[PDB]
Amino acid sequence: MIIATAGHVDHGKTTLLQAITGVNADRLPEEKKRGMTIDLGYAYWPQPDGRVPGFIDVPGHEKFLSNMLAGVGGIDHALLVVACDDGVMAQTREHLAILQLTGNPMLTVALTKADRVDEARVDEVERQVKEVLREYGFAEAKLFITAATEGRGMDALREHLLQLPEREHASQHSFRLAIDRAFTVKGAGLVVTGTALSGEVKVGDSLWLTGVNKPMRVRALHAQNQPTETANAGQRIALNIAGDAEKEQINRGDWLLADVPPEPFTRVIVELQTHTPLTQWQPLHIHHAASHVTGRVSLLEDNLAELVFDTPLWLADNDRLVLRDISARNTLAGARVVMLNPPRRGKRKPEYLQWLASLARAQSDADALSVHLERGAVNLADFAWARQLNGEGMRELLQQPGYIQAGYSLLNAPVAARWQRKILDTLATYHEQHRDEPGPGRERLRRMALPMEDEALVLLLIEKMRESGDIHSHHGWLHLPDHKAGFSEEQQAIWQKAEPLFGDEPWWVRDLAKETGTDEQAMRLTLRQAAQQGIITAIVKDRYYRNDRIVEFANMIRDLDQECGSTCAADFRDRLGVGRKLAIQILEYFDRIGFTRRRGNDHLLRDALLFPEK
Amino acid sequence: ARYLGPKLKLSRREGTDLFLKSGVRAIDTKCKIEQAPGQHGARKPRLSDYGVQLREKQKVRRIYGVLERQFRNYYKEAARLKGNTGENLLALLEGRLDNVVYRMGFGATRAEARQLVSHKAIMVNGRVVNIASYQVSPNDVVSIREKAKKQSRVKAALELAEQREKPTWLEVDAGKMEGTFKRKPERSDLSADINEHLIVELYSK
RNA sequence: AAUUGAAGAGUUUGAUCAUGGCUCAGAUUGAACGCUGGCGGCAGGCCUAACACAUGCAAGUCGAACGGUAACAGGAAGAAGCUUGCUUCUUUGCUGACGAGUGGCGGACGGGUGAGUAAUGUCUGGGAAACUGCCUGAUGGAGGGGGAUAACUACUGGAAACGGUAGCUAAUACCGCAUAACGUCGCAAGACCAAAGAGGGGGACCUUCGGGCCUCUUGCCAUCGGAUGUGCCCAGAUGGGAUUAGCUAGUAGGUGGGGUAACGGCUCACCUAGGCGACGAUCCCUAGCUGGUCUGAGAGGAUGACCAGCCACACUGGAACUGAGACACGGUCCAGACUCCUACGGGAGGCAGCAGUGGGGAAUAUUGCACAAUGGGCGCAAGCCUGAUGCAGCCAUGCCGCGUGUAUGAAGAAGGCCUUCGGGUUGUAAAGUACUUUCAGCGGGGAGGAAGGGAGUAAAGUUAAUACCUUUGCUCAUUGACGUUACCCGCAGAAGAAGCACCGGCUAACUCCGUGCCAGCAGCCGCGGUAAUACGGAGGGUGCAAGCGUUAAUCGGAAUUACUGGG
RNA sequence: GGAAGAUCGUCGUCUCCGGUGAGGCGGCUGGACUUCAAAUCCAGUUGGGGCCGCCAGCGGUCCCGGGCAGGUUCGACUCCUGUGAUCUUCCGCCA
Ligand SMILES: Nc1nc2c(ncn2[C@@H]2O[C@H](COP(=O)(O)OP(=O)(O)NP(=O)(O)O)[C@@H](O)[C@H]2O)c(=O)[nH]1
Ligand SMILES: [Mg+2]
Repeated sequence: MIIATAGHVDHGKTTLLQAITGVNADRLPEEKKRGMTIDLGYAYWPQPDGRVPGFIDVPGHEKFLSNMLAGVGGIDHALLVVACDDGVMAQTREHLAILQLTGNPMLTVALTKADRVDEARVDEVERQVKEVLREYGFAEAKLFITAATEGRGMDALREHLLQLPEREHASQHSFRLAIDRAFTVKGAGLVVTGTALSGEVKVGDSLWLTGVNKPMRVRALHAQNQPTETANAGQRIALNIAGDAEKEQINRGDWLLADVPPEPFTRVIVELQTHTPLTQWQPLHIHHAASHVTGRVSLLEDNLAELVFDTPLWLADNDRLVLRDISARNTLAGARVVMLNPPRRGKRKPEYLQWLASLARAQSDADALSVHLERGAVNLADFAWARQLNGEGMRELLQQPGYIQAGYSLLNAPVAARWQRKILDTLATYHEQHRDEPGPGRERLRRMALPMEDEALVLLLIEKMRESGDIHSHHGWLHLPDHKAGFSEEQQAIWQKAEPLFGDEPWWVRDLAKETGTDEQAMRLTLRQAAQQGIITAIVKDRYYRNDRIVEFANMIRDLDQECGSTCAADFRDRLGVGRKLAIQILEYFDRIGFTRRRGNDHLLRDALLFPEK
Repeated sequence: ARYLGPKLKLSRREGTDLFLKSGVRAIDTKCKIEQAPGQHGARKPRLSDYGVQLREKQKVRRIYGVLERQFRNYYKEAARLKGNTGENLLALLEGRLDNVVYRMGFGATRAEARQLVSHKAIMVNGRVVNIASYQVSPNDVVSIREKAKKQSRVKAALELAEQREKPTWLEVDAGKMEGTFKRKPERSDLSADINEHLIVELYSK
């Protein structure tokens, strides 16, 4: 039952804490020397019951506010002390505004200096507080009027203290710890104390220290002046950790958490709640639990704002923080983290619709997931970071029907079908761009379609298209079923005059090009397509023959196994008169095909139909 | 450990048929291995002595898929052994288990032999083995695990084995694709192209 | 069978041949940092501040040595509660046991460090003038008395620390007596020196009915041994400096005393005046040394990390006793310095052990588990103790292994680069196709390290004894921190898995662009002056590889201190 | 963290400045500029921002700029209060 004490300075908050717990909050000699609570001090109230409520006493000073902001992380309950002598103080009202903006589930008002005042002032200040609660939108509040030096209200306070909930936490949350005070004790290393936002930890656990960027083994821990082998979220946690990290790099407001964060982002969007409206692009202090930053706010639709940070910070969705004026004086407005990586150009027409879909439409990660899928591919790393998912949390998207998950980004199945149709239309445009090309290869379609998108998602989507049968491929060439390799007329026009020419004796590429007045590269490609059709065969690069002479080449090869029983060149001269160069290029062409095979002295005929009956 | 990358481009850096891939062929030859090894291979290199001897060392070390340091171990032991270092070195080097799996022919390549031995399939003298560098003793039997039998790969390699001509110094019954090694080959029965002493003074630095 | 083994290059000139250094290629590390990093095995892991240390642990053990009952579990009489044999509480060492106390043994082993240390040490070869507790062998004795004291009781000091006062008592504690030579001294004659029992069992017989008595175990004392270790001495061998050539009066011998377990100026008395020294005395600087490690063809060089041997040290300085063994890491006393406590009068403490913290620095780890096993201390043994040890944790720090997929796959894609723009490079690489699950993961099955030890029981031996006890068998159950071991079975999918440096010549590996003696690179010779094969980038290539690169360090190359091997 | 201190232009240094911003000094980029330099000036350090067309890879809008905000004050870089940031020194980091 952690109860943090707050209120205007020197209104008995320490006297109350010594009354209940008797702990001495002072630690540094200066605060001892100066008698004020210059900086945060802790009290705890161990009991036989086995719960230890946590007490955090804080300065009520604005220059010292940065430390109170260190202490406001993880509060279960807040108690604002108010002396009856002046009633509520302005600092107290400031703290009340800061709690309303932070969304603290409940707070108690405790009235002090009651003995010194007459009871009429007691009832008057009681009325004034109960009016102020309505001013701040406070719901339940239990006002306790007490002289803490006298112990007057203690028994009435006790029931309330037992009433206060301890926050439960789901077992499925990524461990997150907010570092507060790093001080070595001479024994066993660093022991850094800080509030645990989520998760459990043990001595064998490795953690990841942000801002130092190093893993750290846990040496030991104390739950709340209560040493234990394990620690759960919802309490201040002394945490003794090992590892290469050292105090010079350590900073208050550093996070200790299970897995390495993606690097901090300056830009962020936040929901605004404010007592009065903020103005666009103005400097201000960002104050987050244990984090000081300076940034300029911008206005989007209405109570929506864009924070620009001069100081990069680790963050997560739905983390409330308070935004004060840059020079101080006044607490003006609250903030909540919504999108963790906003793009530039937020009033731009396509984007504002997307933002309204991202924000108003979805509190839940599944609904935001679908929104982002309509926006485009959703990388699991960024999604899990924004939602602070653990692996058990990661598997929930696997649990969902209708989400296509490749090695990273999800893409919605109908949306993936949309991208399919886009690939088809793009492929149509490419088939138009070259009517004579049978078609692009797979990876080439990937680049022609969605180069930005993940290779696994896109190629898997291509595989789904192949299952649909929209296009059929062979030898890695992807083409529509309709193709008969008839081609585009630009090629055929050459192939008509080229046909008789090819017939009576086929010729080399450069000679062909010379004969038909066509460009060498153009000529090569038109004839290679002609050869894919099965019209001409190159026995060697740039040397093209007809088909009717190929079958004749097979009839001359027919007599070799039967008449000789070996395959040798000699028959080049001893059969038709065809030169050795010709015969050898023929042989290597048929060897690569598998029409013949070469081993030592002779060529085999293992798999063709060239063989005669006898 | 393994190289993992295109093999015959490194094979064509020397312009030799390193038997890195087999199937229907030994080297494709038609892949322009000699004319354009690289971006500047169009101009004929001449290459100084350290380049030819080291590049040859590269060749042989690649055909056996060994690394430099334990190759140097083979060098230091080869010198430690009595008699000629080059001859007995090459002989024991052919004693390597992957090479023997290759010459017995149930394996498309010595690298495929790495695959099949890595997959626990091999069983020598009733014992499973992994390392391809093991040098089998003379007149020692070796077998493949009976469950490895029936895979299409083994026979499809056997037609190539028969075409390759198979070793004479090893006797493979191939009735159960289980052969017996006999003895390490003599220098005269093999290669007649590589010159081992180049490598031995290459490490005499 | 006990070897098999030695490379050069560049750079002085206009050119040559010499001499001569300078630099590099090699190998290596207890290495560090940079970039990269998938796994497994085997090693290593404060070389700085011998700088200071929180906290805990690391040396305890024996009731089968003694009086005891602090605590527990039985038993005992008794309480008579009541759920009338369930429980209630008293008293009860009388049993199992053991707090604390006396006493025995260990604590002088093992661990850590290399500060001091150039000889008092170490190595090797020796030697005589010594010792060796408990182990083991022989030889024999072992009887009979006395007086205190801790524990305890009553009182009391002081903040605490730690005592003090008075009284009671046991002991295998202490002191006597008796007795003892094959022991010691004595030429000899003679003289002298020892103790303690406990435990188990037991027939007959005593029985103050506790026990005596019989038997066995083991304990005590004496003498000669063994072996082991230790002490002592000698001979050399073991860094640099002569811009250190003089040095010493207890130093060199004598006689006598003292002293050592033992020789001896070890020490004293007195006498003598010697003694050491270019074979380097003396003095100074550096330093633990060796077996060895790295390097080398070799001879040698450097070095002495891990491991093993020897010495030395325990915050510093010293001291000496107890003890077989110490001038004693975790004993004592004094003083000092540093920190802590204190009622301020006075006390307390020492990680160069296991871990750990800070400091130093470029840098080196669990504030870990088990005594399961090996080893060690005590004990009859079980067991008790153990940070020795066994592992585990951590780290690419090193050595080693494997994987990040083999086959086929050209219409040789796109893109990039390069052009003569005609064409080639990346490249069968990818894609495709047949495959493949190694390892990893999951879920199961599942060796061995583990020998023994305990109980029971049989036989044999001993004994008056079928008792106790001892040995050898056999049955039973049992000893795992590692361990979710190794190993295998499957299940599934290439699924979880390649980077680093270099590309002018030495030295294997090139083109364009950007920049223009600028920005900058650089081990050396060098480069860049608007067309840089050397900067920066791109692509491509080369070399290593789960590692790759610079710096640091040693040998090699350097036959460049040259015995082999120089002028 | 706290106390106190210095600094935070518009390219840097300084004089500053309460009358509306300016100037001394400097480095560099060039032009006018020589054989190179040197010098002189010129031109310039062009700054940012919400938003726009955008990816236009940029360019405009209006607005602003002595770190930023606030107030004087009639008017502020100018006075001052703050605010942080960097920077100097010191106090303690006690589960
Ligand atoms: N009469 C009376 N005076 C009280 C009572 N409690 C506190 N006070 C006054 O409050 C003073 C102590 O205030 P303290 O508790 O130190 O103030 P704080 O609010 O905790 N300081 P900070 O706000 O910085 O944390 C005392 O000196 C006393 O005069 C009370 O019960 N009765
Ligand atoms: Mg206070």
